[PDB]
Amino acid sequence: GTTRHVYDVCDCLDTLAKLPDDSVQLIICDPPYNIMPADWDDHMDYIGWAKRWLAEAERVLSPTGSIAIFGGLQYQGEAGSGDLISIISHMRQNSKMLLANLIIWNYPNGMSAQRFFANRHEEIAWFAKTKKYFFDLDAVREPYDEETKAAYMKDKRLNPESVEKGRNPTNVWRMSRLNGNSLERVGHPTQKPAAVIERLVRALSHPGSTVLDFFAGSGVTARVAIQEGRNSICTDAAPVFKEYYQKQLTFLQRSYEIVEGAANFGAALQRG
Ligand SMILES: [Cl-]
Ligand SMILES: [Cl-]
Repeated sequence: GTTRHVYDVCDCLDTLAKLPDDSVQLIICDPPYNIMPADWDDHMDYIGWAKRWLAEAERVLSPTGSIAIFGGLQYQGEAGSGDLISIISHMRQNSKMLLANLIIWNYPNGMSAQRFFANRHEEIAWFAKTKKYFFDLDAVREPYDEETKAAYMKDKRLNPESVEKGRNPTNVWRMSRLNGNSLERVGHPTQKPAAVIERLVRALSHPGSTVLDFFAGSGVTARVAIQEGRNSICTDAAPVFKEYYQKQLTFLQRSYEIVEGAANFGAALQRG
């Protein structure tokens, strides 16, 4: 089949307001963790600002849909800022969504530290709209080296089926952060590695379904959606997004259609 991808520079709420209820299958959410100076006109803290798109994110997700929210757990208390805990706490008090998993993204390198343990992790809260959420475990199982599985097939106590399928990747993923010399680089400083996004897309969304990202940043979600046979809608408030997004396409240089303009969101919503 052929997938559709719509993109545009927009404010998250403005994007969400144009999407119908239960219209998207998966949402990739890597939000800012501090509000803007202007936001201080209508809010007194981070969650006050974030609860708006959080509620909307839930509305646009279908019954089988899910949202993956990246965030840290070491927020220090500055006004107007917060972290993944601030979001989870809020969700526990005001949302009916289920916390399916708290995934730990454990990366190999980082800065050193003398007065504490060097930070080597970031979290991913996977919230499912309902208990009927979609989940393709097989699509993300990790294979066993030709020998290790040969030994498991000898062990009659183990289920042959499970052996060939592969292992559950667990809720701790050891994946390398995107390095400065990596070809994936589009210029976005906090660009997430395609590997993490891929795993989320393959396990939490089905082929041909729609993936949404209103904090698209580098547009990695669109690149991964295209590669995995999913439709997508990516918007970012920064005008530089267009440039990144195009750069993101030059890498792709198995048929898809790219469509610019919020007025065309519908193209990526059609189930096909
Ligand atoms: Cl790393
Ligand atoms: Cl990104």
